[PDB]
Amino acid sequence: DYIPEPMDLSLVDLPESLIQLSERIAENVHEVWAKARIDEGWTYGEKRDDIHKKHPCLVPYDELPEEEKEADRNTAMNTIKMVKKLGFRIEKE
Amino acid sequence: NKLDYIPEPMDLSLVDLPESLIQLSERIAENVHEVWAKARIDEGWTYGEKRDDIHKKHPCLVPYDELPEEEKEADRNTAMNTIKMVKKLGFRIEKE
Repeated sequence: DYIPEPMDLSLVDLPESLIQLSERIAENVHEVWAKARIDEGWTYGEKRDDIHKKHPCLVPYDELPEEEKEADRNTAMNTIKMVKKLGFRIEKE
Repeated sequence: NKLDYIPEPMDLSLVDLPESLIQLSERIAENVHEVWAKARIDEGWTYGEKRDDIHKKHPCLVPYDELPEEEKEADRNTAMNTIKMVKKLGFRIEKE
């Protein structure tokens, strides 16, 4: 049934000062996520396992494969781009 | 080996976003879902009632509006916590 049709955001221009911060944003979004899982019993596991509550990404953000770091930064940049697209101004103070 | 991983996220509890932006968190989180979904489908993941990594079956591979509301809340929060961090790092966010 399901064909996802995301919004085209490729022509949204964010401030360069903000894009240089992708890493920092992505890291904190990662740490929040980690705290939630740790506080529900999740621990590190070489392979992801829902029943024994393991997960290979329950590591410090810098210890993540850059694959996943890339994913995180792009999630954040797309999140912020939707915001500019919805009629909001983003400017450095 | 007993240095272990203590997450310590930034304290965003005092960051105030514009209300009209919070009112839109559903729309933002939906489009993040459309992107994650389109990504997974393009590498063969499909829907299944329970999650399985061997056949690439995931229960959230559904239209956003049909997600269980616990998942929707998660999404809205990631999105508002993402842009709170943008405010905290010293960027102004106003409606146009």
